[PDB]
Amino acid sequence: PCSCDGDRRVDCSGKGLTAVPEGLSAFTQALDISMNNITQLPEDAFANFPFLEELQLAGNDLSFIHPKALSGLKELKVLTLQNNQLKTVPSEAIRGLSALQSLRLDANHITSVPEDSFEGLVQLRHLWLDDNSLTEVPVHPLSNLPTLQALTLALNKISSIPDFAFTNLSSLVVLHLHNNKIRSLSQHCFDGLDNLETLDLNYNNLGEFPQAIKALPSLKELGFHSNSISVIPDGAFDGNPLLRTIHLYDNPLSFVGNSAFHNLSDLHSLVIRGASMVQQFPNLTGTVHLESLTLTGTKISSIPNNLCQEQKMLRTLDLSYNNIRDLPSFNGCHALEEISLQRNQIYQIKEGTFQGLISLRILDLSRNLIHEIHSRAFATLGPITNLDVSFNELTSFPTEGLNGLNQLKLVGNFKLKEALAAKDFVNLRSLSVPYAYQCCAFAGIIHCTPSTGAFKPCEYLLGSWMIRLTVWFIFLVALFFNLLVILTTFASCTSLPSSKLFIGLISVSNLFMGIYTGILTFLDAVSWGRFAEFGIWWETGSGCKVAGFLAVFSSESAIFLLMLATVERSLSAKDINHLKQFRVAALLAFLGATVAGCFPLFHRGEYSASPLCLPFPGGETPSLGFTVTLVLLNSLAFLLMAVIYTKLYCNLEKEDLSENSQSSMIKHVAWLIFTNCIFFCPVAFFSFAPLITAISISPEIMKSVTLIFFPLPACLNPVLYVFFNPKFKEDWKLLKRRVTKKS
Amino acid sequence: VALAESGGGSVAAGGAIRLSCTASGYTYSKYCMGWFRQAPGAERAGVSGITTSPYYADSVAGRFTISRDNIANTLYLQMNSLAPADTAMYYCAASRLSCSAADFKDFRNFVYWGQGTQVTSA
Amino acid sequence: YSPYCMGWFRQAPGKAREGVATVDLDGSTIYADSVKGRFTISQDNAKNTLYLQMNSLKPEDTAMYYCASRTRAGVTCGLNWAIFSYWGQGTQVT
Repeated sequence: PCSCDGDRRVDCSGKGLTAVPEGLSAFTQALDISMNNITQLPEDAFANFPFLEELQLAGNDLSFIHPKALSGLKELKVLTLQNNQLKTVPSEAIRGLSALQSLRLDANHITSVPEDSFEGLVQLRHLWLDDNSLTEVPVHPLSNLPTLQALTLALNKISSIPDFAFTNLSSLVVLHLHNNKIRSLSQHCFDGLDNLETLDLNYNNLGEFPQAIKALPSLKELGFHSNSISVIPDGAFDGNPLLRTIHLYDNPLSFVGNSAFHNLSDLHSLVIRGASMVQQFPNLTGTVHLESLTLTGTKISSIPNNLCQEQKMLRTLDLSYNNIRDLPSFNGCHALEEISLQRNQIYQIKEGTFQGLISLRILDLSRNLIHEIHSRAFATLGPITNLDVSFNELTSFPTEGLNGLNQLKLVGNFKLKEALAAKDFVNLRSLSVPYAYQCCAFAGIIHCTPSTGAFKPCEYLLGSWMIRLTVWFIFLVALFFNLLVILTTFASCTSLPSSKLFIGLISVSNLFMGIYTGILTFLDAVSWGRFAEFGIWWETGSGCKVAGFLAVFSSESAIFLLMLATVERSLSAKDINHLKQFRVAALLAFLGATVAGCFPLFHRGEYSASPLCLPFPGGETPSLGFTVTLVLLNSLAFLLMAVIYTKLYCNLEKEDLSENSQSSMIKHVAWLIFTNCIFFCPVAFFSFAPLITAISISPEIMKSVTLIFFPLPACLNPVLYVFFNPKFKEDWKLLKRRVTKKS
Repeated sequence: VALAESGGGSVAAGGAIRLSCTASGYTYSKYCMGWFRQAPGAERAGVSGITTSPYYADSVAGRFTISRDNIANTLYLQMNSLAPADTAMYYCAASRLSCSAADFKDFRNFVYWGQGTQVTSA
Repeated sequence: YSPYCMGWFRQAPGKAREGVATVDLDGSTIYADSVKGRFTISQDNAKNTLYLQMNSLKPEDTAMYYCASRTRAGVTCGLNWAIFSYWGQGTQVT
């Protein structure tokens, strides 16, 4: 059933045995039984084999052991019984084996240890007791063992350690007690453990720093974390000089002694986080083997200048969330690699601060108040790969010896507007720059976060030559025909009717829109091929604000004056005394256009979204601050006069419309309003586009029709008027008569 | 004390592989073990580890299983659907103190190291 | 010969061995949760014979039994196995 190794070794795995195997050679040396179904051990089960050395009973459910069953095994060395179903430590059947070496009792639900247990074992060296349900340390059975080396009691339910627990263990080397529920430690609990090297107390509920550790003279590695320790008194580590590793994290530490960490001749790393009230740098005299130093969350304001004159082998350095104001020189250091200084009050950089660090790779100085950086700062600094400096008021950024850089982030430095030289950064992989136009110099595989897409072009503002000539065309004739029509309507020395003065104001508003378009065309013509250079200055200056205000103002006056024109016509027909009434209404509407245009100016960043200074296209996120409001006002008005004119259609018949000159005026107004409706639908649709997730159009296209479909009325309204109202011809003859009389 | 590993070799992409490590001794803490990956020209990195919620690396998430059997004191790591970037040398590391997940991205804490194996994926 | 920690144990097929009320040398028997009002234990040291009695027993909990003895000293009574040096062969009651 079980194979024979030939060297006196017998192995049994999952062969369904409920009793001890028999018939094997009496000279076998090692016996393993695992995964079978033995539940009880009969008396004199192992009397057959007198030369057994190592004994494995793994995984089966043994529950009862006869006291005399284990007798006769005087040479047994290793005994393993884990994951079985014993409930108490077998004080009997164990006293016989004098020459036992290692004993493993894991995963067995054990609650009580008999007093006379572990008696007669004179040379036991390893004893494993974890994952059980122990509730108090077996002081007497432990004292019974004088030659124990390694002790593990983990995951048990111990609550407190009484005094003089481990007096008689002279040669104990390592002690593991983690995940227990210890909360109090006596001052003399650990006496006698002179040769203890490793001490583990993790995840316990310690509420105050223990003192008994000062009795240990040769404690190498010490680990406690996730506890509730909050205060580190000075002189704590005085007793034990040699400490390679100190584990502490997740503790809610508040105060740490000035001289606590002093005179540790062999400590390797030091980490302190969350210690808020500590405000003065620790005294590190005598510690000359510190690879890594980390202090976070404190109130430190200054740094000693002998720091790495002492620390000759420091490799990394991080100091963030402090109140550091000035930086002492780091010239002495040679092995320093990574430096992090964030959320501090640094405001200037000097040449000498970073001089002499040969092997510095990663440098971070983010979220500070630095505004002055010397040109020669970074000049003789060695090969540096990743440099991050952002969210600081910075005016000019030098570049000397940065050719080896790979990662460079500068975002939030709105004061920085100078372009970036492409030749210097030869091996740059990832950029972050505050304004998208700067990346146009690289024209990128370089990665620049800012989108620098169509809405923010590099070479031409208007893009296509056809679009350029088209806007040039409507600009011109809008201007010329608007001037002609206003001269015809106003220069005549005749009484001015309400409708005539109304169309005059229409002409004035359309003229304003036209020279807004003209100023845009002038900018495009001037900045041909090099828009990237001028973009930042143009958007930041007041010109963009002026242009946007002009456009917005021109577009509201036209709409409101048209609405007032068609109710003027409606009630004029109806009374067929409101002339002065409507004149000041027109004035009041002009004032409203003025204030509506100037309202966004007091806000921040509303007019700088696009180089065109028109907010209605918006962008990635215009987040409808007032765009939705404006389109709502425009649509509601249009539907109002749509209803008004439908009512007029119902009231007055078509034959009277054909035979009435006032109705010819009505037809002209109807043409005007219909044109205004269809030419304003597209911009409203574009503003509604981001609200719907399904619809998406390329910035190429939305820019083109936003450019084309905005100013058309300023062009066709005067053309419509002169082409289809002989009223203009009559005024033309009148002004010809006046000119002939003058000349 | 002594650590030994078995497994490894050359496998076409998308295969499955099992790596088994055995340990002998008593000083090590059975609640801190890890598998470490090394590619030439770079320092060791921690692929996976057992802590007391196993710690898994960013990259190998969803394709790597780590298990421990204290019945026979063996550590198992099974991989499936490998990518060629997984071709490297593998180590088993055991500590002397209990450890958390935060201790696994720094190898210097671990002390007991194995001889290692080599696995290549095509 | 030496009266010290007499005990009685019950064993059902396929599970562990648990104890029932046991008496020490000085009397004052430690009494299990299910035996008060059910079983009576007496012990005479003239011959060193212990007697047990059954009262109103239920159909279940009928299994093999054992009696256990110990001659050593230095451990408190706890009505728990692994402390008695000598064990009887036992008897089935049902």
